[PDB]
Amino acid sequence: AREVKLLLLGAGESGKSTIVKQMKIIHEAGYSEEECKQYKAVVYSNTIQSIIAIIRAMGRLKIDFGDSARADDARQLFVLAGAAEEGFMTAELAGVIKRLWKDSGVQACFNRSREYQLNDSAAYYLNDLDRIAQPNYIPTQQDVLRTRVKTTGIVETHFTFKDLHFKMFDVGGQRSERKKWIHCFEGVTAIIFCVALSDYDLVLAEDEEMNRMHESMKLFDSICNNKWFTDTSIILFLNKKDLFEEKIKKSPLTICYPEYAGSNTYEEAAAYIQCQFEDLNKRKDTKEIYTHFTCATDTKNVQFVFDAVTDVIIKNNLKD
Amino acid sequence: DFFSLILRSQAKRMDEQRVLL
Ligand SMILES: Nc1nc2c(ncn2[C@@H]2O[C@H](COP(=O)(O)OP(=O)(O)O)[C@@H](O)[C@H]2O)c(=O)[nH]1
Repeated sequence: AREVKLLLLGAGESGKSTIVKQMKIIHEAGYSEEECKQYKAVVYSNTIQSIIAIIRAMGRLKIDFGDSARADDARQLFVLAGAAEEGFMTAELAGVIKRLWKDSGVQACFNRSREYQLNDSAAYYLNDLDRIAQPNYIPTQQDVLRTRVKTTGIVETHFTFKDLHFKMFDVGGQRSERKKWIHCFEGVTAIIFCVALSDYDLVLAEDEEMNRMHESMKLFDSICNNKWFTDTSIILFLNKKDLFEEKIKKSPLTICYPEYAGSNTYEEAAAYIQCQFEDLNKRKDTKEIYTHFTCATDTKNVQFVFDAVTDVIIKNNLKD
Repeated sequence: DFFSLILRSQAKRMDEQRVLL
């Protein structure tokens, strides 16, 4: 059997579900126009959810609206919140969102997203409001990629590429159906650990004993060094590099690593993080890590990175 | 514990900003 088992791991919001969808676009035949239609309701809901999250955050952070006229829209949003659930973004609704998203109070809060929890499909959807507001609208494949869906168990995708049968599991965060879950961790060719680089500047939340980056690290530390994984490739996806590059211009990496004596260039910071992770590997003679810098929402990039990952797998099983 | 740590970690998404299918 030329069969390859790939397990995706990493904190929530690290890009795992996206990598899965992306395999479908790249190596299966994508999403058919019918399937795209099915995500219409999802796109609408996420857009609604995203703006609500910003609005609610305004209260907590105590940020006043740019124009106090928008207060009505805030109240109106909650009334209309369900207006799209099976159908259409009525015009009224588009108006509310459009006007809120434009407001400077909202925006100042959107800038301060490190201070709360704003999903990374927010900007994407809200800036394309005009396009998705159309009654005739059919979600593009880039739109389907950007959808945020609750799953309640193991996510799987399979494809054939370069004469190899690929099985990929995003095991997710649900223990229910426990034997099949544990099995995802068994007979794995390669583990692909995802990291959201852009988490580096997130405020230490009231429910955490260390920042998100160190949480990710601790996780990687235990995966990498687990004796069950001795003969499993460890592949590291330092993801969300697009957002990381923008943030690092303004927020110092010392926010995340106080001891960091380097500089706030994308290049130098990214290299520092990679080292922070790779240094966690405690069996360096018997194991190397395969680091990749990705933007998971970018098909072309994933295609290239995954192609590379495959080539290593091929060159690997030529120990026969 | 190895499996716990993973479970708890990957569960921490933003579920008020996702949706059922
Ligand atoms: N800008 C940007 N957004 C991303 C990137 N990777 C993922 N996202 C978005 O970030 C969020 C988390 O992605 P997801 O795959 O659902 O993470 P998971 O929680 O590990 O499954 C989603 O809104 C994605 O569409 C990236 O590299 N750049």
